[PDB]
Amino acid sequence: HAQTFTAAVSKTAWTWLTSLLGGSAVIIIIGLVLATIVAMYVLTNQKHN
Amino acid sequence: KRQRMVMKLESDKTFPIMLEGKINGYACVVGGKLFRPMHVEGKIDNDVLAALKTKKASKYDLEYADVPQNMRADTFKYTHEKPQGYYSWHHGAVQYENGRFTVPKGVGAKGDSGRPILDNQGRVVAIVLGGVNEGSRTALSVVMWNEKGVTVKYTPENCEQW
Repeated sequence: HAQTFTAAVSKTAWTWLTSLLGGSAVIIIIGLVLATIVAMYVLTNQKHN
Repeated sequence: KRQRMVMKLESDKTFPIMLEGKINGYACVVGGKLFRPMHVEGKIDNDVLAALKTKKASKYDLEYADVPQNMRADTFKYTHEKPQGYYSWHHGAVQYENGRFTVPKGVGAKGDSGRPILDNQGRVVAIVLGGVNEGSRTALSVVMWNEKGVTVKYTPENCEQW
């Protein structure tokens, strides 16, 4: 009756939940990078002249 | 020249921003749409123009609004040809050098925001928003537009809202 903490996983559904938890984190990291890039482009366009 | 500049500014519909009977700034119509410095509070001195709803642009502390085409009939003419030299505006001449506009000390103060800068042909080349004490002269914080249509705001370090 060891009942290891990480034993109630179900591989496929576990990966589905991994995509549900942290997948949105990856999405928002990509969004943050894109927003930073857009801000840098705006600053470059303004300072260009 | 200054006489002709004032005559052109008056004939073209330009109206100061009145608040409690005090002139706190100026606003003008260029390219057929009204612009107003956001930091200046009050309403344009024109009931017809005051009916227009403005949009805010915090980044440049400026506002803009759509002007009816019939009133777009006669507005300021903008140009992108901004060579080095001297230009004219309401309070006299302005020196343009190194990409910056400078005027002699004692010219310009709180309440002059919104005065455009005109070339020899009477075309707008920049809009005065503020300034900072620069000894024998003062450097104005202005916005200018290149031939590619890029809005560039030149702001001296620690510039005061004039």
